[PDB]
Amino acid sequence: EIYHCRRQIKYSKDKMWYLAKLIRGMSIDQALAQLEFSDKKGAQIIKEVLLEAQDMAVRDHNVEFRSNLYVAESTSGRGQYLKRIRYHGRGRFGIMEKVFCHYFVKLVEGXXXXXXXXXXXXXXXXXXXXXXXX
Amino acid sequence: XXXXXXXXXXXXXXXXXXXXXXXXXXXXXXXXDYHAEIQAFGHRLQETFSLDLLKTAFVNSCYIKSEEAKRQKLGIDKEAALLNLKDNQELSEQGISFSQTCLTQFFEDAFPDLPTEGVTSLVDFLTSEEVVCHVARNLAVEQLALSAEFPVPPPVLRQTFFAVIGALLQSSGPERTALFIRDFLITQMTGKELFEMWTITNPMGLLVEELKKRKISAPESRLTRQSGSTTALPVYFVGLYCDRKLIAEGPGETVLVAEEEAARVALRKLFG
Amino acid sequence: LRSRVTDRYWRVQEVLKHARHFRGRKNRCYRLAVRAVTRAFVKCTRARRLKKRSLRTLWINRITAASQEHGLKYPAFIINLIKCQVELNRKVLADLAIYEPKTFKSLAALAKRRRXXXXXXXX
Amino acid sequence: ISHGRVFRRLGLGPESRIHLLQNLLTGLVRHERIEASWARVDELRGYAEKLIDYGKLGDTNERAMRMADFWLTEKDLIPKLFQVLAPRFQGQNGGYTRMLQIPNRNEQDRAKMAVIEYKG
Amino acid sequence: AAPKNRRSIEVNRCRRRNPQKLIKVKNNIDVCPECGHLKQKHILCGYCXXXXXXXXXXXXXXXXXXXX
RNA sequence: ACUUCCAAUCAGUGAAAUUAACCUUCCCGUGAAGAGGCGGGAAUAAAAAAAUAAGACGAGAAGACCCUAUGGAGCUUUAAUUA
RNA sequence: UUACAUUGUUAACCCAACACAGGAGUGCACCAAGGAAAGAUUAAAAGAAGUAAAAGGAACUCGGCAAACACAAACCCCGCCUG
RNA sequence: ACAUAAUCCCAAAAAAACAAACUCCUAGCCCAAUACCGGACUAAUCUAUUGAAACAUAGAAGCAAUAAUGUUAAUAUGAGUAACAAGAAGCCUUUCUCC
Ligand SMILES: [Zn+2]
Repeated sequence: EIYHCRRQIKYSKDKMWYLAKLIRGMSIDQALAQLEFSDKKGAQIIKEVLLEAQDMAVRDHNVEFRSNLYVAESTSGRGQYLKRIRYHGRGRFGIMEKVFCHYFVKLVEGXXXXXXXXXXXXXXXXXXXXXXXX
Repeated sequence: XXXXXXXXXXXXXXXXXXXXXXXXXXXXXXXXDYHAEIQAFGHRLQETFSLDLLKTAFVNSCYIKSEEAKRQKLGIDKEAALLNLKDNQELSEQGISFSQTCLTQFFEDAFPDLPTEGVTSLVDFLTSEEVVCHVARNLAVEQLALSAEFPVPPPVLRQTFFAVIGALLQSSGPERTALFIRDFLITQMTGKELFEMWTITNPMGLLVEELKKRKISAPESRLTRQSGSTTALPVYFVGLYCDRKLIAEGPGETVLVAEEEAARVALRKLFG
Repeated sequence: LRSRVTDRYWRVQEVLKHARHFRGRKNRCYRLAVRAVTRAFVKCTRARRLKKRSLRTLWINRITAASQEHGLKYPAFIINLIKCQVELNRKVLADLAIYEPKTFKSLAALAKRRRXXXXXXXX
Repeated sequence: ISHGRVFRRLGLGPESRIHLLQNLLTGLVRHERIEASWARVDELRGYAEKLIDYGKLGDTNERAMRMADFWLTEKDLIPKLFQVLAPRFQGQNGGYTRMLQIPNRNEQDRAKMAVIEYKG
Repeated sequence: AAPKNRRSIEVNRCRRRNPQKLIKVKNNIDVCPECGHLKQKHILCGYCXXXXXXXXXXXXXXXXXXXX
């Protein structure tokens, strides 16, 4: 498995998670194209992370075929918070919290296989007949 | 002290993500000796003889091969454990044969009306590896078993169990064995599975064979009534008779399954 | 001078250990865990007290059903069983009302027999 | 309501809008091709065609002259428009002011970019 | 107005995930007919065009500087 | 009816008071006498966004009216007592 | 008596917790000085500022408030008035 | 004859049973509680003794926390909501436009 991580980078975790779930389960190529033409602040960063992950995959692991690489797991954690003073009216100060995001990428070789297909009639006729016999 | 409880909590929490394999030598906390085990073995069970054969019964070829392997590797000294396995295999051989004879006698005396095929099936199921090994593991024979490679695998515990059997055959004679085994096996069965594995192929035809052999009467299936249900399952009432005399009656979801169950009930009915 | 040490943390750890499988902060936070634990124990006691009532009612319903199958109601069957000097519990009576229809049929027959003999002796 | 209405707003006043059109058209006629937002471009098309047609009317004609002087203040654009750019489009009717799309977006507002160009 | 009580995790997740559908993924990817590079659909390439547009801008600046 | 700045959308930076926990419907009654948590009926697959301000005796101020305390302070005198 | 010296200017602006539509002294220009509403879309409700209107012209309302157009005339209370 | 949707708790019906910390049976740690009073014990610190990475014999307390619009710190909710930000073309530096 090929792991890559980026910490102490300042971006919205909730916003980066949008592009993080986007490439999860998807193949390297499709994820690359997506992140390239995806419009957001996380697009560039996650693109860099992916590119570095591919470079590490090729150089360190010495992978024979690049097409056998896909994205198995992607996650976004929260780092330290920078507290800033936001000046408001009537002599009151609010607390502006600048967040941070630690991006983690876990890659596994082999062809990507994901099936979300579920037959309704089969699952119903099986679960009902098994629940009636229990 | 807080250090000992933090260390105990850390060890107890470390054992959750790490599971060590079971070891046979470090299994028992107290020192394991041959005489202690055979002594308790003699105190629990009614009669126990031939301590040498009893110890040999728990000895497996793997432990001997591994021991000799270590002897050759290190090259320190040389000893001969060879006689153990050679003495064990004979006890196992006689054990299997006498077990077959004894169980055959059991099925012959208990169920005289049972056809040869049924006898063969019940014997094959009763002498099956999985069941006997399950009884073994349930009797905690694995604790008394000696295996160098691994304690768990069935080829060890099974051969060990049969060796114990044969040991009881030679030492204690048949009269004691007949008390021991016959008690456990029956208590283990408890199910309908006994006649179910013999019913796995053409239940109807088997009933035809039995009836033609005994009363020489061809079985006839006739639908006596039908209560339908379109939603879940329809219910057909199927009678099964010979010479106008009804042998059995039963409901079914489909005609096939209904005939199968009717043939099964009729199959166990003629068993007596 | 003493210290808080591990005592409070161990008590919280124990309560939260008993707070497992609970929903939300109650399986996380300590206070809500305690509040839920008290209710859990009270409900334990109360439901263990009313369990006999529920089982009794269920058994009475079953026996009532099996009785009505034979043409007589539950109270008449009870009275007949009382005058028959039958101390049999309704649990076993329900078990017979399910698995062994023959025994319940015999008891119902004797019930109708005692009822008819009493109605004929009263007239 | 927006029902049946051309002549968009784009967050600018009438004078600001007209001046914007004059500036974008200035750059367009000057460089022969320009890059701007898709809305401003699509809006600029029609006015560009109009100025071209006004150039096609006549050089001596006063109506076209004062119209051209009204929209374009710059003295450099007019002779290059009439003498050079106009005679090549003489045969064309709707064949000027082509619009194309730009692959990337701005790093700030990510505004969709488009280019307007006359036929060479 | 002010919130009556603190939001639970479940409601937050169900609100921030399902209805927004995250980011819907369509296919914008198409191969450039010229250089064969991967670019956006219904749009000019970002390889064989931006360099030619910069060369055309430098040629227009050089022509405008030579004419003056 | 129109114009512009907001509201609305997208992207960047990312608050606040409030908050016991919340799976949070309605009616008729009851409950310290005004119930989404009680009872009985009616209604209802699961989650948002742009809007309306009836309810959650909404949020915000330990009522500034009333009274209590052998509370405080200002002001005034033929209250009493006097450097 | 060397009174041919010593300091400072010319650096960038600052007071209101803030790179805050609020604040101040002196001389003269109003421009050849200086600042650009320096993220983008949408043309909903609704709000703020602004523009226009058929016919009536205060029928509104506590009051011609507000507001486009204008200020012709009447009569009282109080205070003289400039403050 | 009162003011949101009906029936005085569902539906209906017609004109001797079910059913409680009560009693009995079965076992034993033998028969509730607010204020208040009494008895017997556990967790933690330290000291004397003993034992040495887990304890009991006593003595000595800053000795057991869920609340005080508590204190301090961390982290949420509101919320990706309010709020902050209208010239343009080019080109290496100009032109046009606005106040
Ligand atoms: Zn290309």
